[PDB]
Amino acid sequence: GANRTLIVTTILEEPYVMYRKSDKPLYGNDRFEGYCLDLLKELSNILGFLYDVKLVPDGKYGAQNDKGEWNGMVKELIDHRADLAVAPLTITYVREKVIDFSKPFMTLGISILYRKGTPIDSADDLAKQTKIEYGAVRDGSTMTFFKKSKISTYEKMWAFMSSRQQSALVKNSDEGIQRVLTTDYALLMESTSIEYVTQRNCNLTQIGGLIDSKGYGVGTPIGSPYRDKITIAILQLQEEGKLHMMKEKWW
Amino acid sequence: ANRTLIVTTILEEPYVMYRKSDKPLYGNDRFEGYCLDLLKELSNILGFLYDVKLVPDGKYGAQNDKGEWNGMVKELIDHRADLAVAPLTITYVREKVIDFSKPFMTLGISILYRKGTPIDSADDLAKQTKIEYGAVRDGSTMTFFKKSKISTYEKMWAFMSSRQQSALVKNSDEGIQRVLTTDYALLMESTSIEYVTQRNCNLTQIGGLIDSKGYGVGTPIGSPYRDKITIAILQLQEEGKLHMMKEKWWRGNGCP
Ligand SMILES: N[C@@H](CCC(=O)O)C(=O)O
Ligand SMILES: N[C@@H](CCC(=O)O)C(=O)O
Repeated sequence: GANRTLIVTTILEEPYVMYRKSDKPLYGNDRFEGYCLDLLKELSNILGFLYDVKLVPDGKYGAQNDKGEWNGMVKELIDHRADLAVAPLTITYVREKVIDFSKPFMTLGISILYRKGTPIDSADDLAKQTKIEYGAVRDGSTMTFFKKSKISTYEKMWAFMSSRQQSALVKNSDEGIQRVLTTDYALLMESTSIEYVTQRNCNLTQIGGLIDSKGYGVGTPIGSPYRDKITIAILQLQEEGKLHMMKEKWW
Repeated sequence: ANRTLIVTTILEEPYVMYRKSDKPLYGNDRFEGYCLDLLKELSNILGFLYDVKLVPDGKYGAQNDKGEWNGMVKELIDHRADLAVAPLTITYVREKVIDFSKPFMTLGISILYRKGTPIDSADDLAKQTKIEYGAVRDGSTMTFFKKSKISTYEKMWAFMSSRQQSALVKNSDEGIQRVLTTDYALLMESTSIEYVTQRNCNLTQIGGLIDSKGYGVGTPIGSPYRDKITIAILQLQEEGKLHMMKEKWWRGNGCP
């Protein structure tokens, strides 16, 4: 019979996945544009699948509690409510306990999103002072990096972000960018995103360099044939310069 | 007193370069660049003096048919240097034989070529004939192509290695000159491409990155400075000092 349509879990994040503006209503995948949708169209054609894009209901990437229970897109994959997660989702060893990733299609690191023309030049500068609040998206890999760090400065930063985490952690990056613009708040954010945001907001900058180095990959349930298949299709797109043309379009 | 460490390195802009002077210079004062600043910062943290020695064959390091290494990799294996502080790519094949610190910079292989052509990818170079292409002989880019099992890259390796490897170049400066003066594209690491295209505005990076790797400080297996260098790199990172060094040596006016 015809191929079962894949369910693709994703999350709203500029410029990876965004709502298309329209006079008329938009249904299905047509609700959506961005780097990840173009990626998905390419993967969809090289491998030949139809797909349904579903936004993760809780709107989170995925972190685990102390009982080993996950949420976000990670959970959607574990529980087979999705075949693939195609989003700016960080490949990490922790998540590899429970899901698979394709090889990476983009590389990145954690850095700071803050405002231009300040004394603040680094992580040490942020941790040491008081007036500027800082944190990360709740239940994403940046928050998890700090929560697990044994590095003395980052441990202090997690204590602060964790010492009332209701003021410091943000539900999403967009919520995150507002505090930046509005309050004295510095947002711990992935460099790919920081790049995009500052080309589009001229009061905003990256601060310091990368504090780590990671990749985004396509997520699958553990053992899925689509993992190796998507690794192969991503290599093809690298060969074709097609991922590069994708990045130039959206950034 | 503490033995002065021997540091193997290689000329490569802007990591390690001869400082300009009207007199000839000696010892460490000969050199400047990102890697010399990194070394100043490492030596303070760990408490050593160092002696900078350019790798005698001017190669980074690759293994021949007989399993024999050359380059800075060989200097380390043979214990002719304590440390390699250079833009030295951390690879699985080198990790079989020397150790590395955590990376201090990340990069990926890409393509340096002239601005204004239709070439936009490795596929486009690999399919055609008119434009010659290759990499620095006995460096990790050459090795990546040499060992690739990916069809496009195997073809590219067959080509750049044909006619007695005439498409390869001895060093990056020779490759950049080759790009500038003939119809030639250089397979080069992105950090280096970024430096070069700001200073040669008729050149550009083609396609994106075709792999993802790091530079790290190389030491012999077992070295009792390896983990201490990693701890220092970590400190430099949190303090923002790596980023400040990168700005010092890369940043300037974008192309008109
Ligand atoms: N890419 C991150 C989301 C954003 C962040 O945590 O900074 C993840 O997969 O969790
Ligand atoms: N960084 C490379 C040299 C440059 C190149 O191979 O493109 C190495 O460690 O061999």
